[PDB]
Amino acid sequence: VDTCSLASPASVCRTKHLHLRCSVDFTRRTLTGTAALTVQSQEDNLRSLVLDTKDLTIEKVVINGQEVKYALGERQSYKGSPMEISLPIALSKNQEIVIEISFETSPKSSALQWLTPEQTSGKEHPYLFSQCQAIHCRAILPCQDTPSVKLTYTAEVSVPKELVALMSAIRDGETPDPEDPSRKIYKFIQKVPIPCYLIALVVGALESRQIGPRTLVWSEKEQVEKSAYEFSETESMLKIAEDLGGPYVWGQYDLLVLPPSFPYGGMENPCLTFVTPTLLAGDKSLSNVIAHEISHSWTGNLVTNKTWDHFWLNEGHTVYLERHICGRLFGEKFRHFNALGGWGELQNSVKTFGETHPFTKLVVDLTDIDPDVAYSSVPYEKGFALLFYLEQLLGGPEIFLGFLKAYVEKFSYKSITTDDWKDFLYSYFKDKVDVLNQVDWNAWLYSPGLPPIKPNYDMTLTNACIALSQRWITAKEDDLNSFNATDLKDLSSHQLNEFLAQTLQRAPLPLGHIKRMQEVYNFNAINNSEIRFRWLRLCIQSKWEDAIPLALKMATEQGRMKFTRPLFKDLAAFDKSHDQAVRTYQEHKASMHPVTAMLVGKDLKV
Ligand SMILES: NCc1ccc(-c2cccs2)cc1
Ligand SMILES: [Yb+3]
Ligand SMILES: [Zn+2]
Repeated sequence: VDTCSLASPASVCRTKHLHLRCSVDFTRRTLTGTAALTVQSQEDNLRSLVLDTKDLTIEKVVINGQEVKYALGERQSYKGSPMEISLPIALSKNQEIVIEISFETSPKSSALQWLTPEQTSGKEHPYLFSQCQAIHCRAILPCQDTPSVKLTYTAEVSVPKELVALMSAIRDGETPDPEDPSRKIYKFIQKVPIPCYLIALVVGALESRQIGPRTLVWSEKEQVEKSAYEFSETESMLKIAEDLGGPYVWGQYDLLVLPPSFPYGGMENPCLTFVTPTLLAGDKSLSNVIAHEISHSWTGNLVTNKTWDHFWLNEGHTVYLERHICGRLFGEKFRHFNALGGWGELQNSVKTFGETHPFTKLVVDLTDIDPDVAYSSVPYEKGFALLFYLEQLLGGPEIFLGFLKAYVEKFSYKSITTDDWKDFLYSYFKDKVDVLNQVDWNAWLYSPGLPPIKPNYDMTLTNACIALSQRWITAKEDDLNSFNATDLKDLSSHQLNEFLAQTLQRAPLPLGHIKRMQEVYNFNAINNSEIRFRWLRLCIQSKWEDAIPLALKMATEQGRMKFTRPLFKDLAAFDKSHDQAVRTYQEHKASMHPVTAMLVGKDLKV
């Protein structure tokens, strides 16, 4: 059972379909309308059921054309309030009914960010975007807010006529609103059953450009051309992903490039992946994030974690496929380089949390834990590390990719646990059970800290990064002169990034060294967000006051939590910038993403 949801479990009843009919009110910052849930009983004599909600105003509940009794329970912190609905007629097993709920969201909905015109590129129109993963769908509409339940959906969304609505679904047409000629209704259909965390909505001044046979890029006009170029590898990655995972079942693969406050690198919303504009490096260098979102079209969206305790299933397999796509595009040596970088990121997380911390377990227990607080690189990189280790144990990438395809096939349209996965691994590799029995399952799955075994990694592309990092770390003042721009001559942006990641692991460095680095390498000039991020962290941790306004600027001018949280934490930990860090958060907090605002607040202890 799902300890993050207050709703009736799938063993009691199952939502089959949602029909959403709503209107987006920018003046009140509310979504208002009806959620018609088609619900199937899994039980004899079913007379009531419970749905998740969060900061919702319920107007009424209609079944068979009549209003019915319902009750909202006490709020249970981040989980919201359970909504019990009294059914007018007892249902037998497998009977289906339609429950129509009239509702309105709160302006403070944790699923939503409402932006004013000034927070947009165009400066003329406001903008709304949603982010339901993990348990924020309940903050938009009453539902069984659990990925153990999969449903199809259709929607009609009324918005001001000069704006465009898009959803995680196939666009099903647009018309003027019959009830308000200042408005348009956009329609949508998602024919593939999905967990509700994949329900997504954006409303804004969006334009589009085609970039492949099944891909449009959407953004405000100011970002269209840059995005089109940045993400032009999309079709090639789709074709590789299809070869590894099987048929792409979703119809279109569109991309939406959000305003800078989008809290993640990407969100695998079906038909319409959302991405941060921090990917717009100008050279396609951050395209692994596209490869990752693409991969989710199989691992996560087809095969889904049953509860959030098993999130590593989603993320581990996705990073595994992601790195295969990039290895196919750029070479096996590059896949190894990225894999080893991933291990470094895992070292960082474990170090940050502490090696005995419960969140460093692969499988976690989220009872009384807000998933947003628990979120880290761990399920991503410990999950990937397990798969990469198993790959090497079981005969290599070709063999293990056979397993991954059979795994996707086996569990498509289903929600599964770690035991489901492990059971199938044993079934698939039944001629290799002796080898599988060598794995320390208890440690890998259930123990905190770094994995019991580290995989083997080709070092070719990593060597120069480590070598240069070591030069700087071991350098004394009289060695600083020997550093020069030519040190970077043969390094890719990826290698520059890894050089910085290596050095950041030993931070602080002497202030004079960092000053010299800027002198000879001019890292302040680099706009690649991954590079600039690590460089600013290195500067602040090394107590360079000059970097304070740069770090403050990056932390606030975009809101990708990966960057904003550690930049804020670094700034707070530096005595010279502490007060300004706190003041800056205080001033920006009301106009930040609500989840980001909450977490930075916790991070800063304000
Ligand atoms: N992106 C929302 C989010 C999704 C998953 C999780 C976790 C599941 C298990 C450990 S963290 C946390 C936050
Ligand atoms: Yb010396
Ligand atoms: Zn992911």
